[PDB]
Amino acid sequence: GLFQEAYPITCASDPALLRSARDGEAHARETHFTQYLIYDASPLKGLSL
Amino acid sequence: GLFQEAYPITCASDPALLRSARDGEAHARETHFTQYLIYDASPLKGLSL
Amino acid sequence: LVGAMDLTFVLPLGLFNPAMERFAAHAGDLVPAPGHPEPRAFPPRQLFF
Amino acid sequence: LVGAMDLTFVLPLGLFNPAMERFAAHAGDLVPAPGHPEPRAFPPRQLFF
Repeated sequence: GLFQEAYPITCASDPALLRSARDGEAHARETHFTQYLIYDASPLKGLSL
Repeated sequence: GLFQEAYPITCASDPALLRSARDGEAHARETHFTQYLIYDASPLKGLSL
Repeated sequence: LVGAMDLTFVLPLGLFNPAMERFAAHAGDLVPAPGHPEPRAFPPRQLFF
Repeated sequence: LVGAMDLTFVLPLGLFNPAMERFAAHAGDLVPAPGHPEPRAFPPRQLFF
């Protein structure tokens, strides 16, 4: 309510994209033919749960 | 009984996935054309036998 | 000294790849069985998280 | 103090992967000899462990 902001999470359009974006974004398949992916950018990134 | 649960083990539809299933869930082929793997999820994870 | 951090989250759903990012990053990858349409070529409606 | 524990297990047979997940991770892999039918695109009837 202060920044009037929000954050994404780890989400994508395919399970194929969800698999290779696992262990982090060192090799994140961020985009593909029509598909896409969002790596989590958040105060909650880097944590477990 | 108290949780009403069961556990999946390291299993896969073909041996061709089960060879990739060694050394953990780092790089195992979770699926293929129609062929599919289930990695372990158990109290037995981390253990040898 | 325990409490709540409330964070709203944003997920774009069913949007579409822009005109630049429609590549594959390698030739042979995310390929179907040879009698199959490769469903990654149409606009996605699914979402995974 | 040397005790006991039981676990219950779930294993799938004969199921079919959903259409978004029928992909392969790479194109050139799990290929037979060049005159052979590619039986990997068939309904799986086995499970190994």
